[PDB]
Amino acid sequence: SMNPPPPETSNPNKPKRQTNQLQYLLRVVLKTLWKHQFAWPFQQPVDAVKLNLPDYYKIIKTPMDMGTIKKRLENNYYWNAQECIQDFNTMFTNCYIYNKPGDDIVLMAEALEKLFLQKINELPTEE
Ligand SMILES: Cc1[nH]c(-c2cc(N)ccc2Cl)c2c1C(=O)CC=CC2
Repeated sequence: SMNPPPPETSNPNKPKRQTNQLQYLLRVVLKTLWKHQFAWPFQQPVDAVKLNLPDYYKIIKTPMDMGTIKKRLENNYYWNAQECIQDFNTMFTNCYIYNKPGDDIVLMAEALEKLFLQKINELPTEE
């Protein structure tokens, strides 16, 4: 029923790069999803204590959220864009795994994911 420590957003021994694809993931994908009307449940880790969801982290073992993604992009945490894409996809998957189908929270995840796929469809060419 307690909250776990959040996902790591800084690892100085982890090699990093500043690429046009990673810049796109911040300037376009993260910003588009962040300003969305349905973004707010995904802007920070699930607070299982205040939400009284004691089984959330019993079930969700790779928690992920756009607050964590944002910090990772700002801290230049990633080596490539696929890592960051995987974080987004894990956050959507967590929501679909934990919640019942037809829940409003699932509809919010779906709306954000639709936009996500639209932006990733036009990921720029490297270099
Ligand atoms: C992704 C998510 N965000 C949130 C959420 C997270 C914070 N921190 C605040 C308010 C909400 Cl709705 C939830 C969820 C769930 O999946 C579980 C159902 C409701 C809680």
